Amino acid sequence: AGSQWRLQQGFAANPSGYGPLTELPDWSYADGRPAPPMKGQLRRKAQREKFARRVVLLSQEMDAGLQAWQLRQQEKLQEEEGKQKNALKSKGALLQN
Amino acid sequence: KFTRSRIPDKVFQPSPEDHEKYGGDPQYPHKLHIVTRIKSTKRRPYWEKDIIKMLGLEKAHTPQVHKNIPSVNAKLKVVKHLIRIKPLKLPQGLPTEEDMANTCLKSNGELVVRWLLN
Amino acid sequence: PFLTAEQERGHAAVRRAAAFQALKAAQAARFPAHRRLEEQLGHLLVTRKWS
Amino acid sequence: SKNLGGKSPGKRFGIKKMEGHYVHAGNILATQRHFRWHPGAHVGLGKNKCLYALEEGVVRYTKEVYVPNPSNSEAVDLVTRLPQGAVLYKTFVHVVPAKPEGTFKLVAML
RNA sequence: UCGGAGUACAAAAAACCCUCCGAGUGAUUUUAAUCUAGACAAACCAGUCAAAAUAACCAUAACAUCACUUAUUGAUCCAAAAUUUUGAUCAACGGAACAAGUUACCCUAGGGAUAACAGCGCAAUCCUGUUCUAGAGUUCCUAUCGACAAUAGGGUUUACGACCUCGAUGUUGGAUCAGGACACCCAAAUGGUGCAACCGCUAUUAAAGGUUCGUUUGUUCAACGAUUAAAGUCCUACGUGAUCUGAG
RNA sequence: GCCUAACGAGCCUGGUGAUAGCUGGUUGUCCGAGAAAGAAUUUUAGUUCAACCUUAAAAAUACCCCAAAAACCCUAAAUUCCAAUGUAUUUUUAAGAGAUAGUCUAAAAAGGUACAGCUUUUUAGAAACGGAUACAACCUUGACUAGAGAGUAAAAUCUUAAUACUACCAUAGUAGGCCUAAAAGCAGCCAUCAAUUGAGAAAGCGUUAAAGCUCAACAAAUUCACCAACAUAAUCCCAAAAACUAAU
RNA sequence: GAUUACCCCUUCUACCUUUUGCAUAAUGGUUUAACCAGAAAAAAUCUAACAAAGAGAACUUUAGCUAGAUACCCCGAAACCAG
Ligand SMILES: Nc1nc2c(ncn2[C@@H]2O[C@H](COP(=O)(O)O)[C@@H](O)[C@H]2O)c(=O)[nH]1
Ligand SMILES: Nc1nc2c(ncn2[C@@H]2O[C@H](COP(=O)(O)O)[C@@H](O)[C@H]2O)c(=O)[nH]1
Ligand SMILES: [Mg+2]
Ligand SMILES: [Mg+2]
Ligand SMILES: [Mg+2]
Ligand SMILES: [Mg+2]
Ligand SMILES: [Mg+2]
Ligand SMILES: [Mg+2]
Ligand SMILES: [Mg+2]
Ligand SMILES: [Mg+2]
Ligand SMILES: [Mg+2]
Ligand SMILES: [Mg+2]
Ligand SMILES: [Mg+2]
Ligand SMILES: [Mg+2]
Ligand SMILES: [Mg+2]
Ligand SMILES: [Mg+2]
Ligand SMILES: [Mg+2]
Ligand SMILES: [Mg+2]
Ligand SMILES: [Mg+2]
Ligand SMILES: [Mg+2]
Ligand SMILES: [Mg+2]
Ligand SMILES: [Mg+2]
Ligand SMILES: [Mg+2]
Ligand SMILES: [Mg+2]
Ligand SMILES: [Mg+2]
Ligand SMILES: [Mg+2]
Ligand SMILES: [Mg+2]
Ligand SMILES: [Mg+2]
Ligand SMILES: [Mg+2]
Ligand SMILES: [Mg+2]
Ligand SMILES: [Mg+2]
Ligand SMILES: [Mg+2]
Ligand SMILES: [Mg+2]
Ligand SMILES: [Mg+2]
Ligand SMILES: [Mg+2]
Ligand SMILES: [Mg+2]
Ligand SMILES: [Mg+2]
Ligand SMILES: [Mg+2]
Ligand SMILES: [Mg+2]
Ligand SMILES: [Mg+2]
Ligand SMILES: [Mg+2]
Ligand SMILES: [Mg+2]
Ligand SMILES: [Mg+2]
Ligand SMILES: [Mg+2]
Ligand SMILES: [Mg+2]
Ligand SMILES: [Mg+2]
Ligand SMILES: [Mg+2]
Ligand SMILES: [Mg+2]
Ligand SMILES: [Mg+2]
Ligand SMILES: [Mg+2]
Ligand SMILES: [Mg+2]
Ligand SMILES: [Mg+2]
Ligand SMILES: [Mg+2]
Ligand SMILES: [Mg+2]
Ligand SMILES: [Mg+2]
Ligand SMILES: [Mg+2]
Ligand SMILES: [Mg+2]
Ligand SMILES: [Mg+2]
Ligand SMILES: [Mg+2]
Ligand SMILES: [Mg+2]
Ligand SMILES: [Mg+2]
Ligand SMILES: [Mg+2]
Repeated sequence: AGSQWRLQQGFAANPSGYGPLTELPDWSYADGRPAPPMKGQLRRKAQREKFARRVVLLSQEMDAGLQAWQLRQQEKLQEEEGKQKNALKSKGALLQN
Repeated sequence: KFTRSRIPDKVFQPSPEDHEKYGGDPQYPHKLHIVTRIKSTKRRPYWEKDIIKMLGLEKAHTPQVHKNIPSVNAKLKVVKHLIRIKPLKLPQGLPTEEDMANTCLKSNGELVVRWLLN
Repeated sequence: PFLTAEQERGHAAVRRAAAFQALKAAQAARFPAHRRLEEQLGHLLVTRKWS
Repeated sequence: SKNLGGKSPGKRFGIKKMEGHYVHAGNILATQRHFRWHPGAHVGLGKNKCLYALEEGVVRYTKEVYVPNPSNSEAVDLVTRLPQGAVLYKTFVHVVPAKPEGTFKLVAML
């Protein structure tokens, strides 16, 4: 078994997980030309590609959301400054002083 | 009567020793969750079943990547007793468009960008 | 969490709206299939013999 | 045996529209047996203590001071027996109108 | 049949041959209209609210009020009035226009969905032990008991439940043959006695073997006669009717 | 009672294929989805609606849902309504049938015996071809096919069987004062001083009353010392056995 | 399941029906052969004709009319009446 040992060493808990024992092709022609790809390997590649695409999409969405929040806060600061900039000069209690 | 459970806030306040115990950065929280359903949803309430279904954890022992935002953290808190949560680590950065088809997710949580080159 | 409740507000909403619109379009594309002359005329081939 | 008549269906005396709900005119906001929620702005009171919106808008719930009708002998007695610093408070349900009263539209140039 | 409070602690709903209050209307005048948005509730039938607009009164209200106000009520059809309305402890209260008792002379279709016997669950009841000593025992709790209380166990009685059987598990008692348990009646080995001896009273250990014959009663029991070393308590479909009896 | 072997009323024929909410049966393969009950009812052995569900079709929001909001004497688990977010589900339209006689487990309750494999409500779960030896409901488990591949899950002998406390001498005012036949530390009531380096007008046995035997007191050494242990059933006990070779 | 090998080894509580639940000691059957049990087109769905009209007569029509295909068992009483 040794799933805990394999997890500690970094390998998959199952010897059939992404190891070279399964990722590599298991046969080829005696002439040296490569064999057609395995259906299981093709499906695993498709799933890994989908997972990577999802990871990239999630990271990009999180970055975009953080940037949008920062931009909103900055625009709030700018409009708060502009409200004071567009005001008038006080004359009520300042002219008698 | 058996109903849902409200988890008190002090449960999710990490101790300073917990960061070193679980290998987390005390300053910067991680960006992405790797969630893997371990236990079954049978003999569990329908709300837990529905949360598992909407989290994409219908199949067991298949990791799924999620965000680290409170909106999904609420559901992960609801079904935290049926899942294993790890941080997604990226030693070689995000996979580029030229490295999408040569990536893999190790059991220890780092998503390698170049997996069995050549 | 990586983001706060105020920071996550509407960070991914266009994607959800687009997904719902795609679901609606997929549902609305439901309609009977085309009937072609080949389908009707291919039944006569059951009596093809050798001259 | 000795106890009879204890069976009677519930009257569904409760709250129908919560805070933030967009209601139209005439919608029953909440029904009650005793005065639990009091009507406020744009909320009328029926003969059976039910509360119905009079204008189309958004339902809100507030805590406000209670000044009873001076002709209400019981409430006036309660008020006059209240101590110096005591002010009554009640939960009032309001409807905040959304649409404007009307619009000025051009019809013809004469 | 209808309503209120608890069950049902905080939106709604929510049952019991569950615990308590009530209703089948009175008093008084303000005698309380038409039409229509939008809503509550709801299987359906029914029940509830209600803005704006209309005719009469202040030219500023009309939701009839009070009795916990919530319940004070009944569908079609059909009968009667003067055409507008009315009529049911139809209270078995979603109501058949008008109908009882008995059957052991009974019949049929089913039910272990549902009782009587047995089994099964529980131990209210019953039976065993120990803990606690106030009291009896002349004095002295524990030689013999031991109230008020505690705790553990067995499944003999009655009851409780209705889980297996109603396309059948045939009943009391007795005859024949008995298997088993020990919570031992005798026989055997002992401890304490308020054990001088004989008789006795308790407790410990032990289940290979025994545990009578008769009058009355169908009797299990019970009373009585004569004896015995003793005439034990129970379980076994209250053992045993494809072995027997039919007294009940 | 008897009326041609069955008479609470003969037999035959016809109505007649009587009628059964009741029982029994209901005949090829494969695939998709798939339901445990709210209201009426001479009704609870049944039907008709609602809620679920199936088959097609239109659409658009559907569950999860942070604030904020939902009563007045006290009140828990938590509910209702809601953005965001994660998913793709939901609502209407047209055809519809089955079901409406339920079990346990966890939780809040009620009745009972704070009894049931008991009965009635509310929330959740289950009804494995693995485990709990056997097993409905308990635990593990998003249920296809072939392989003489692999990794995991729940799960496989449970805790104590315990309670010893030993020498050493105890004299005095005085039989303290009252009651009493007697009350000398001791049926009883009140005082509770004092001699000795050290001993209570005495904390338990004992005498009718005395005597006498101990405790505390000094003198001698002084391992440790507060509570805790509790019978049994009936055909024949019930895997066998094992206290140390490295086990997250 | 296997196996060189019939058993010996390991694993599986007959089948319908009725039930909350049956290996149940709840019902049914010795076996074979032959017979023995879903039937209707109002509204609807699909297909097609023609279409403000459809139908070979009588009707229906604010996209409708005409035609076709999709649907609803068997056995059993005690009884009642007439001759
Ligand atoms: N009183 C009354 N009788 C009615 C009604 N509808 C039908 N009926 C029937 O009409 C008949 C009247 O006869 P009555 O009782 O007057 O002699 C009874 O059979 C009664 O049941 C009604 O609405 N009221
Ligand atoms: N009323 C009802 N009966 C069911 C349901 N599921 C199964 N049954 C009944 O249960 C029996 C079969 O049990 P099961 O095979 O489902 O364990 C059959 O009598 C079947 O009709 C249900 O969801 N509702
Ligand atoms: Mg595969
Ligand atoms: Mg009530
Ligand atoms: Mg009710
Ligand atoms: Mg409603
Ligand atoms: Mg008005
Ligand atoms: Mg009735
Ligand atoms: Mg009725
Ligand atoms: Mg009713
Ligand atoms: Mg007689
Ligand atoms: Mg019969
Ligand atoms: Mg039943
Ligand atoms: Mg009996
Ligand atoms: Mg019997
Ligand atoms: Mg019985
Ligand atoms: Mg039996
Ligand atoms: Mg009982
Ligand atoms: Mg017991
Ligand atoms: Mg005495
Ligand atoms: Mg017995
Ligand atoms: Mg039964
Ligand atoms: Mg029952
Ligand atoms: Mg029977
Ligand atoms: Mg039989
Ligand atoms: Mg014997
Ligand atoms: Mg003995
Ligand atoms: Mg003896
Ligand atoms: Mg014997
Ligand atoms: Mg008995
Ligand atoms: Mg017998
Ligand atoms: Mg026999
Ligand atoms: Mg007999
Ligand atoms: Mg015989
Ligand atoms: Mg006789
Ligand atoms: Mg005859
Ligand atoms: Mg018939
Ligand atoms: Mg019936
Ligand atoms: Mg299927
Ligand atoms: Mg129906
Ligand atoms: Mg909230
Ligand atoms: Mg929402
Ligand atoms: Mg029924
Ligand atoms: Mg039960
Ligand atoms: Mg349930
Ligand atoms: Mg099921
Ligand atoms: Mg098994
Ligand atoms: Mg599964
Ligand atoms: Mg001295
Ligand atoms: Mg001494
Ligand atoms: Mg004994
Ligand atoms: Mg079984
Ligand atoms: Mg059934
Ligand atoms: Mg049964
Ligand atoms: Mg049986
Ligand atoms: Mg059975
Ligand atoms: Mg039967
Ligand atoms: Mg059988
Ligand atoms: Mg059968
Ligand atoms: Mg048979
Ligand atoms: Mg037709
Ligand atoms: Mg007749």
